[PDB]
Amino acid sequence: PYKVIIRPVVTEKAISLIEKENKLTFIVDRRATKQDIKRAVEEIFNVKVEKVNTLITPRGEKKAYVKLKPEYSASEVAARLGLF
Amino acid sequence: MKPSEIREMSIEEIDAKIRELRLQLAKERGLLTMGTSLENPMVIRNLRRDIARLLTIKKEKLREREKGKV
Amino acid sequence: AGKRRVTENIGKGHSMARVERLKTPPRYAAFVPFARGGRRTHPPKVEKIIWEDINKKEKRLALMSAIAATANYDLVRARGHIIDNVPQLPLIVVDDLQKVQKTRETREIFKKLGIWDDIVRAKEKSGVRAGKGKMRGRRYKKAKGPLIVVGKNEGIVLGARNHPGVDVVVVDNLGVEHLAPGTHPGRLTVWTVSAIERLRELYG
Amino acid sequence: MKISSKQPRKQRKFLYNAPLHVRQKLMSAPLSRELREKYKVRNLPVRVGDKVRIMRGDYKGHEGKVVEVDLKRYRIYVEGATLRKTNGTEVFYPIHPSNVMIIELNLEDEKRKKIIERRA
Amino acid sequence: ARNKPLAKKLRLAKALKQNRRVPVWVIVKTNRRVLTHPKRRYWRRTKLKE
RNA sequence: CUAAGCCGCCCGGUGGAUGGCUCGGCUCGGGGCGCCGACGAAGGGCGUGGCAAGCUGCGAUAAGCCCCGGCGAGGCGCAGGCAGCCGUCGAACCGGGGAUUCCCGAAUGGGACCUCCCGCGGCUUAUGCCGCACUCCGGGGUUUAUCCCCGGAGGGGGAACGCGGGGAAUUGAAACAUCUUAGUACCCGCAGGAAAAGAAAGCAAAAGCGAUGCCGUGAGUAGGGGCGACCGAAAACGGCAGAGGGCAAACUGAACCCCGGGCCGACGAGGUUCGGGGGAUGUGGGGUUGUAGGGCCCCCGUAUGAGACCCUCGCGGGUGAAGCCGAAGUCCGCUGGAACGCGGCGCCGGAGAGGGUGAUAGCCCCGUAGGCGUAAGCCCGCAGGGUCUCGGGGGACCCUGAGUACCGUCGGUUGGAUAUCCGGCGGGAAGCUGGGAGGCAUCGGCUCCCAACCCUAAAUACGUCCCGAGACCGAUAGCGAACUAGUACCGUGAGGGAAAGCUGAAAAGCACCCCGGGAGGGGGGUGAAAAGAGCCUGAAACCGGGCGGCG
RNA sequence: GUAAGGUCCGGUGGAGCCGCCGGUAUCGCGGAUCCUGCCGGGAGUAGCAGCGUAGUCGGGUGAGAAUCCCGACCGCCGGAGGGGCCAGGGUUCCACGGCAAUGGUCGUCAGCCGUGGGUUAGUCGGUCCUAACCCCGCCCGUAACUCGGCGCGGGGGAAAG
Repeated sequence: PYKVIIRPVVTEKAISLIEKENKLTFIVDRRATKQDIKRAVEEIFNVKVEKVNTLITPRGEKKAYVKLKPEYSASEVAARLGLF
Repeated sequence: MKPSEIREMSIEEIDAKIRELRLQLAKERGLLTMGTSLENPMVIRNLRRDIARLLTIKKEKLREREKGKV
Repeated sequence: AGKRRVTENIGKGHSMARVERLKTPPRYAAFVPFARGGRRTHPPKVEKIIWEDINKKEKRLALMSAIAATANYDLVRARGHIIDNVPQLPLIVVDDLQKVQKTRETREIFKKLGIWDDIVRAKEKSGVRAGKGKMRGRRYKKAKGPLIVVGKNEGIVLGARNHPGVDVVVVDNLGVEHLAPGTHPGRLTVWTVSAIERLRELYG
Repeated sequence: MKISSKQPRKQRKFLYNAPLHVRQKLMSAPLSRELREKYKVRNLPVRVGDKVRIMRGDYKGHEGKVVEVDLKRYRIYVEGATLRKTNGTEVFYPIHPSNVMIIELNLEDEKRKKIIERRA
Repeated sequence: ARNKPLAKKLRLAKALKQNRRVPVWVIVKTNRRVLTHPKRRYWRRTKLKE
């Protein structure tokens, strides 16, 4: 659903974040706000989001760290997405 | 997908299919960035053009329904 | 051309030539007849007068002379045409020639008359020329052959159009170039009875 | 189709920049005498299945099936007209369709049959 | 430099992405005809237009 | 058997001339097409490809999406690769119509030191949509605030051409001030595919012509000019093209116009009716002219008839996108890597224009000579339904453009010379028993006209663009750009602005062996020829070796 | 051939070219401190000092080490050559793999080349306020404007207040 999410980030730093801090790393569309990213994640993956941080990379794309609540596992979502 | 089969389905099914195609397109872009065994490099293109077809036919159905109702 | 460049002269003092040069690196020379990329000193101009005029009476006299020469023996042979099989000069043909509109029929008629040899000679002489004309569409430099003159056209131009180097001209629109190609008089010509009568009426 | 200009520059410009649907008609080859008598058509565009005999080139007289067709280059590949690579592999020589004759037509296409009907 | 407007940052990002070599497969496809493009840049020597 | 050095020949290196080639330029009689924008233009920013940097194209549906038609087996741009996918349920491609169309930009709800931000109201459950700039026009409300609501305009762009204003100097006069340069460069404003002009208070006098515009000519003439340098027309005549109409007033007096709705008609034309807004400070009817014209009045007759125009519920025809047909050898021998070549034997020709194809080809392919088809649109016609127009004589009554014509003075402009035109200042009529022009002023005669209100096609000017052509150029030439060119680069800025084409018929682009850290070298293969990618030819300068001469 | 030149013989080249007659032209090169491109002697020469003269010994890496890495010793700045952080720069940041070119010598090294990655805010700053000052609307002037301007209404204006 929605156009907020462009692609998951499959970098080693992202994978470490998934393993440790229950965080999923996404590359999303620039005009999206933090509420938009939170709502998109919650609706698409049926998970509860605890926090959202955003930045704009030197390439001009928006990257979002979405920290999920302890009740849901980010590893499960990564496996569902094929992140491994 | 073909325009005929897209026209066969209803607007709600078109929206659902659009959502599924968007999610799959995101998944495949992530997989492309991750791995190197690109068995089907054209999946992204096919999904994107199918999305375009679905949206176009949805707009056509909306316009024709409005014209018929009016 | 060569006048779109902004230049500033270095002037005296520098160990160079007082030549206009560009204001940006590498500061080349520009806008000079002797500077690379500059204008040409005295180039061609579209306002030049190329049309030449000749008096109507003088043109008529020249056409008369050309028609008189077309019936000569020494000049026609000296031009290059082969006239071995021609019955006589001038070669006058009956009005029937004006109603033929098939190239094969005209070929057979010309074979019988004795000019097919000249047509073949023209075809052989036509060939690829030398120079830049090939770029501009002048690859072939075609030769001339017999000239068909008729008093009235009802198919003869279509019939004899395709033979290499032959022109079919109605007597009314007959010009000096038709009879003296390249300024060389003595072109092999075949006339018609009606064309000859019209020549008699006009006196030329 | 009309190319009316008698200027080589425009002729070659049209040849090189022609669209694909026009290049389609630029890949026609003459038919054999028997096929010409049977179909009353002098030439046709060449498909892949058509049998072909070569006239000009180092492979003149060779017969085979049309392997490849390239509209962009106006070329075709015919079975048996091959070259030996240094390593020892077989490649296909590109042959202009004008140097080919169709000794057998693969006419499973109703549109091709329509073309034959129209031209006959 | 430390504080940058978003539009200027995006323009710098576009220039950075622009600056890269010609793909080797593109060179092969063109048969060694296309090797370089005018938009190559060295940060210390060739400065951005902005 | 002389070391360095010099000249000459050969080979090699360096370089890129010459030669040949050309999908690019330049020029041009004729032909076609000529505006885009608040229903958000042009220019630009940023994004968009599986591998993707430049160019090109597209816009979060992002080298694309959908529908009708043409073509008929390949396709996925410049751009020759890997992988894969799309297509016979007709792709690619082409012509027509649609959908999407980020941000800035006239940019417009308010702001820009960054093409990004902050706002206010209805609808919506909410998602998410619809409204809100300034200067005005036609209406409504009230709060009378130009405050609110409905409808509608202007804004910016366009290579050259057009219309209206402001307006220099170098330069020439062999100096320089009147003058010239010049109503030019340039500036401000305003339109279109053309613009402007255009129908006589005109032109001419043995006669007369009869709107405007353009060309030839009048003509370096009349005429202006420190009468110096120089500047400089019109009429007539011959041509292109042809076309003429409406107001103000006399008279009548709401018989009228626009917006929305209804009804009869065909869905159109037309007719009729209701509400609202205008209108007696005049909507509509009539009327547009010179020894006169028109209103009104009077008299005779006419209209019965004859036009002209509007619409297409309907029909026929022409033209009109992609596009389709279109004759004749791949017949023997020779050279050749390969026949388009040479010799022999043939054929078509309304087609011997031009191009490609492994050489130079009428008959191998495209095409030409000549013909055909086409949705929408446009044009013509048939038929039906409507609207509208049309005669002469007399008058003594009424009307016919005001700070206007014109006079004096000052500035500009002009060939306009006491006799061009425009403008300022101060004066300023007649007005039909009237008025104006006829090259100093006034008087009389004669001739020609009726200003001070408005519109007007075709003949013309231009070429961003499109067909066609060439005694133009052939990569230091031709446009600056034959190519990822107004690109890279230089300057804070205004702005300035390059260099750079060619393997071969086919990559057949060197498999394998020895040496080397590598780059690469030597064998060996491909090719007719390395033409070996640092690739058609390979000059000169310059450098190294051998050879011959001197030393 | 008095000549401007022409023509023949022997090589390379692989595709066009010429005699004669009559016309046309950007029609003939040593200079213009001429223009564009290439290449010479100067020359294997100057420079690689002066303002802070800095390296050495063992070991490692690597085909190759004065120049790269570790230990020790000797040194230099030490009111900056140390620490923190603007404007400007714009990926120069980090790891790994490299040395065709760049680095005043060399190079296994790098601010170089190739491949992947890196910037997380209610509290820090912009965002808010206003200062010098600027803009827009009305208004007046100007032949006119994108020009000049007083007075009213509105808006902006500080990354060190």
